Amino acid sequence: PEKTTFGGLRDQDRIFTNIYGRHDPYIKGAEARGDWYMTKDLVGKGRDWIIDQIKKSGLRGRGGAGFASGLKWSFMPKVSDGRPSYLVVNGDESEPGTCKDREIMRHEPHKLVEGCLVAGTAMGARAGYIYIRGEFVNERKAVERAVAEAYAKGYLGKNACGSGVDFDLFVHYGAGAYICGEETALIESLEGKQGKPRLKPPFPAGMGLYGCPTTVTNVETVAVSPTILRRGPEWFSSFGRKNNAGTKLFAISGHVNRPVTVEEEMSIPLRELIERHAGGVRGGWDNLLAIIPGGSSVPLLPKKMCDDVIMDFDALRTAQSGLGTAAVIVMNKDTDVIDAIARLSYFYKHESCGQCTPCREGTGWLYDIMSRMRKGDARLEEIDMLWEITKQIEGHTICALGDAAAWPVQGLIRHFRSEMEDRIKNADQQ
Amino acid sequence: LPADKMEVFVNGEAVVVPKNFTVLQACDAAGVDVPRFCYHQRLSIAGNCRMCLVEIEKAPKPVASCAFPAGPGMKIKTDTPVIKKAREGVMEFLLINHPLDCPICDQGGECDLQDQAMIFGSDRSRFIEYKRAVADKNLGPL
Amino acid sequence: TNSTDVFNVHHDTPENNKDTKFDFTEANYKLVNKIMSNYPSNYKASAMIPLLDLAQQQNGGVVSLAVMNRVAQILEVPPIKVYEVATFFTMFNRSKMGKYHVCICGTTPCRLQGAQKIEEAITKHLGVGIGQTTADGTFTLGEMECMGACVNAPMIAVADYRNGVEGFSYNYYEDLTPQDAVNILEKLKKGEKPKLGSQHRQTAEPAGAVVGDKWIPSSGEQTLMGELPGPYCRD
Amino acid sequence: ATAPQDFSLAMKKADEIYSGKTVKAGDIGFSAGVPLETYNRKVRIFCPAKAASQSGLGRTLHPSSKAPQWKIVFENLSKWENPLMGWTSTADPLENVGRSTLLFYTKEEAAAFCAKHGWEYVVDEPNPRKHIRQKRYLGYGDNYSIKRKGVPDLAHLPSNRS
Amino acid sequence: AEKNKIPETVGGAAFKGDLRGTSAVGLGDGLYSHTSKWMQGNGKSPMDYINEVEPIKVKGLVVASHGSDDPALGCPVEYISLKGTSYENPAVCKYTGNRYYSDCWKHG
Amino acid sequence: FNVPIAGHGDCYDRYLVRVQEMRESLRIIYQCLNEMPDGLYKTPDQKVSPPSRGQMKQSMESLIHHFKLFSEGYHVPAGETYRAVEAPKGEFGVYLVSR
Amino acid sequence: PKLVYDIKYFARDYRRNNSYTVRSVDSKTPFDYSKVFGSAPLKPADVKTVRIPEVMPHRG
Amino acid sequence: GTEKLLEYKTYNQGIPYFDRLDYVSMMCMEHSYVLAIEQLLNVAVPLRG
Amino acid sequence: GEHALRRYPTGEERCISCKLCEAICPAQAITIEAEEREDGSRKTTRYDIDMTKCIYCGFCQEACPVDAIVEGPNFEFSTETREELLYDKQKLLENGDKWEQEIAANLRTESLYR
Ligand SMILES: Cc1cc2nc3c(=O)[nH]c(=O)nc-3n(C[C@H](O)[C@H](O)[C@H](O)COP(=O)(O)O)c2cc1C
Ligand code: SF4
Ligand code: SF4
Ligand code: SF4
Ligand code: SF4
Ligand code: FES
Ligand code: FES
Ligand SMILES: [Zn+2]
Repeated sequence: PEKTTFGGLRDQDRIFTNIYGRHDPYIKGAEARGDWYMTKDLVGKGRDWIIDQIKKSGLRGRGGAGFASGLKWSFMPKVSDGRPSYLVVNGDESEPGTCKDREIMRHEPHKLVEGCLVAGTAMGARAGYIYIRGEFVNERKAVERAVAEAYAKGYLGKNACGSGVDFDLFVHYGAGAYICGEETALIESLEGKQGKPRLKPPFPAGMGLYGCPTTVTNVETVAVSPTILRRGPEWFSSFGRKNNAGTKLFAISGHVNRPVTVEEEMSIPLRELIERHAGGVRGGWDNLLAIIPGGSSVPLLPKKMCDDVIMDFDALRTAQSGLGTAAVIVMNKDTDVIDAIARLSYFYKHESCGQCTPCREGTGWLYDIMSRMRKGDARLEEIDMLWEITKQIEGHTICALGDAAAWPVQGLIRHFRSEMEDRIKNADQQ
Repeated sequence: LPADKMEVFVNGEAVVVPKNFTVLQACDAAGVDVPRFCYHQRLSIAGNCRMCLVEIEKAPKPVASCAFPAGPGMKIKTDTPVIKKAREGVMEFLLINHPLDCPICDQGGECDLQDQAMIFGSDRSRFIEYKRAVADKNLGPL
Repeated sequence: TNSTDVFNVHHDTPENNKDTKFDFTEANYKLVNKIMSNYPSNYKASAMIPLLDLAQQQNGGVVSLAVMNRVAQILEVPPIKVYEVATFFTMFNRSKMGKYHVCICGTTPCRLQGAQKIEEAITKHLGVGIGQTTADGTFTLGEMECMGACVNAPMIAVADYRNGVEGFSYNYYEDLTPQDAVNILEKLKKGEKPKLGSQHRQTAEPAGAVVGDKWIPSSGEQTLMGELPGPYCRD
Repeated sequence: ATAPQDFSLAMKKADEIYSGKTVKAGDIGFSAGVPLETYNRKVRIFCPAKAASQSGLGRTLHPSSKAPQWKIVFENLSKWENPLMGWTSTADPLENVGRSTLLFYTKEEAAAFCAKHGWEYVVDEPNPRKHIRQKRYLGYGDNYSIKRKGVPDLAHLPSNRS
Repeated sequence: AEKNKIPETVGGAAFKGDLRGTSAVGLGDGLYSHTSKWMQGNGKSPMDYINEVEPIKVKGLVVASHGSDDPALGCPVEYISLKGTSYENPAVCKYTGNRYYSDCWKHG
Repeated sequence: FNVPIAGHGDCYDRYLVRVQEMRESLRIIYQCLNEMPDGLYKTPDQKVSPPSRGQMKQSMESLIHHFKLFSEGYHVPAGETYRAVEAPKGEFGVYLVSR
Repeated sequence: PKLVYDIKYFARDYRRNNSYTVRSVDSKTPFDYSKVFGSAPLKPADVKTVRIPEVMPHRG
Repeated sequence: GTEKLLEYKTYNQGIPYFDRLDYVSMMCMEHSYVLAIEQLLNVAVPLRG
Repeated sequence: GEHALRRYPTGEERCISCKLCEAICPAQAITIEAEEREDGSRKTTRYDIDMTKCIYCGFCQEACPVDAIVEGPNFEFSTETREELLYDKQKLLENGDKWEQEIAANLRTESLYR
């Protein structure tokens, strides 16, 4: 937590404690680990107190947005106009580099349920829905068992936890779509239609599920909120830098000696994280072509930038990338960056719902151009054309999947244009 | 501005419109004609084609006129060069997968796509890849 | 290399056509009622996806035209809505499906750690290819995107469509080298149930990585070792 | 609606500076020198409605439109088929002149032209076009309103059920 | 018979039972066939020519059709869907009338 | 090239002028032949000039432009102009009015 | 040709980008004859000439 | 009636009128017409043309 | 020279009744009316050219997108009555058949330039 240096989080400061499933993930272990401790008091203190404590903690939103959780929760209506309020937890964790949410769902189900209770009381939501990926059948079974147990002991329902508050929780599951993770597209999917995002000028706080005020929040934010109210906002604020306070779950994947999911305070150096928790890059730090810091949506960073880069939101924004999800992917010198970015382009071409013209057409265009560049078929001007097309897509789409499709290609153009030019010229030469 | 009527600025000119209009409705009231493909007066608003994009000083990125509610004191720019570039890009995306069926199309002289390509589009293409192909199905005698 | 469904329109088949009759069994109908109870009565269409999943599990893994028409009738909606939702999502299979549906993730984090060689070994040993059912009908091969198992990158997912709703399981096999994949598929052919989750390690602990065809066991720094902190309250 | 700010500026300014001397109705028709039976033909002064195929508003009377849109048209006369080649034959001298060239900015301009030449005319006003959306789908937000099926009934909640 | 029959399409580039778009040419003379209206002889019609040509097998689910062999000396480039096509029911190029079919969709 | 000039104004003077104009035109042709550049012969803009045939047969935008230029034609902005050329018989000019 | 892969007509659109400004002229304000004849040559040496334009405008 | 016929044709449809105005010198006659249309259209001719 | 409608090497007429050649005709010498053929093709039931109204500009050959209409290399086509100078679809197709090889060679040469 020291302002000069950040890293080396201790076990006493870790929110997610059975993340590795060495203990019983169900209610007996949850109670023995400190779950559902004094939820009666925290809920009874009123929605306003919870909102102010979350605001003071500085908890920004996990899941990619980074928007302050307290302000988003405070956008919820205070008094009913005849429309109930709903809490939907976005447990859809589709992202090519992110695996972190699955461990929370399968090994800490009760922290998530208790957090849903706390947040629904903070926002005055009568009912709650936990959206889960359809592929996560076993994780859904774990969450459903947690919900049933909480209902059995009276933690949920009317007079939940003994306080004069009423909250009902349901578990809903999709059928597989990356787009269904977006806030409006998730609402459309849960209503029963195609998971196509809704234009934002109507906002979900104003009009959401069944036309009623709703808030969509990630499992990780919902899970961390109750312990934030228990441990204290100052404790949560201490770890990170200014405006970037909390600890976050880092999922290291790719060419590392040990791929691990770990919890660490934000503003750790990326080199320190990779070397301590991941065991170092396969073949040493010297053997780095590039690292994708925040899952596939954000632009990649070359080794040189990865040397001094710090694992934070605003700093990665300064480094022309972003910490969407703490899903860091490491590539060796052996790796072909072109093929991986082409696979990401195919991913986005496959995951576009097709609603708006720019995404529906430009993502397939991007995939085709990247496929030709993967073999060297293209010309040297094709790179400039590719940059122009990425600029055409960005900002002109309904949701951010167009931006998430454009960004990796832009990062490839920006940092590894030399390798693309080499591949294009050599194929013509040979 | 009697009661329900508000004031909006379109290209620096004052237009008095009811509060319930959108940006596209006010632009029509101002005499400006916005390119549209999916918007229809008597149908539900969709917002998918993204050809109506205009500029609002408050908003960072271009918004769809058909589905954007107009606000008091809003300034609407339909001729900024960024809007022209966005129009050209949307037109390119519309035309990359369109079949080259103009001579055999019965919409040849009455096509919105051709007219807005001529007016709000570039004169040349950069697409060299395979276009999409669909198999037609019978919808009836008419 | 297209997947099971190549058509976004109804392809008439002797198995799948209008005359085919599908209805929920009484126990499955009770499950239908419990599924619907979660959503408001007036907004009943919210159950479309869970009902389609339940019908897929009952019908052996195929969402037929009769299945879609039955779901549309039960939800009191025009059938085109159910057609659209059954066509949009990936898990909904609208073509005949084998006993097992083996899916290999080909997204980037898996492709770095060797998803290509996993699929190549599986398609050699099985002998059919992606999107094609085995001649016996025991496995149908499919490629899907990231499955949420990126730390355990080389991975496959198998769905048990044999028993039905009572005996359907969607399991993940992780940290697998090609030989491990072949072993899992042979165990599945025998009917023996393999090791759930990753073969070499339990979950995403710091235990090692799959390099090439071998698992390199490296154990360095561990974090959650020791006594867990437990309950605490501010005073 | 603001201003064209082009050659049309000088066109309108030339219009407002100059004027025509008043003459009795029909006197100019004698000066024209055309057959006098031409003025026995009846005139319809109308503005074309929008084609249903296209959504452009240029042809309509809209503030966007800056071109003359009021036509003088004459009634349709006999047409037959050429016996040799099946071509459409006609004897009407005024078949296409009115549609092609007689364009006027305002209805009063066309009425003045007809009265000056002595043509009897009937003016047809276009059906008014008002760009007003219905209350059900007044805005994009109305698509996902509670109006679709009512406020969600909460009698399905486990607390209310139990 | 042809005087009271509904104009119909054989279905090579259309469907077996659809209406045929028809003008009123030849209606007075009593001609009701497309070729009869413009050809008065008893020779072989161009439709007879195009039917005689046989469908061509291609690989893939889409074929590029330029009409002629040289792209700039024929019809505009066209991309035809090969899905749901067989020898008996081939896909057709609208400009040229050439017929195509593929077995790739059947995983072959 | 040099202007041919005579002073009397009679028929003979104009005949001599016309012969010398033929010689000057030959000189101009020789200069054109030697300095003939390489490149485009028509304007690159395809909203006023037809696209080439291979280009229309390969590009959608070029087919649209070809169709709208060979059916409707280009729209000329409102204005008036008088452009004159030194025709062999004198000064030939067109006064074009566009609405 | 740099227009093959770089398409932007609005930057290269000269047809629709012409406009007409407006001024008002009055007889009260005297004409500036200093402009007309102050720059006029008084001797053969001071004569300045305008050369014939060699080519008409082209985009290249 | 050449001048009135021009009014019923499009600009490209009216070029042969100028060729036929003077059968001795065709090119010079059509040249003025194309120059006037180019001035109104603000079109720049390449050097080879 | 003399006009000629052309056929594909299979024997199918190249004309697709786009009607651009009739719209571009400065002299209004082309009258076209079409229909859907029984197979389903877009084909003309009438294509007649007035050769006493034609000015042989070649605009129709420029406007055709499929090279269906071409002005052939034949200038010996004088007639003794004006009725024989009103060509029709059958006559134009016969002229295309008669001069096919020469027209094809000329088009192959011309394709390089345009
Ligand atoms: C295409 C797309 C996919 C997304 N997928 C997810 C996802 O899988 N999980 C998630 O939490 N957010 C996802 N998001 C971000 C959503 O906006 C998310 O519901 C919201 O940011 C959650 O807010 P929070 O930060 O308070 O949790 C996605 C966004 C887009 C545009
Ligand atoms: S950007 Fe892509 S995913 Fe998002 S609404 Fe548009 S088409 Fe759908
Ligand atoms: S006429 Fe319009 S719809 Fe038809 S092919 Fe051409 S651009 Fe497409
Ligand atoms: S050559 Fe010219 S005048 Fe003759 S038919 Fe063709 S377009 Fe018409
Ligand atoms: S000859 Fe050519 S331009 Fe004329 S209708 Fe036939 S295809 Fe169209
Ligand atoms: S008209 Fe299509 S987005 Fe508005
Ligand atoms: S990339 Fe395969 S499970 Fe994440
Ligand atoms: Zn073809």
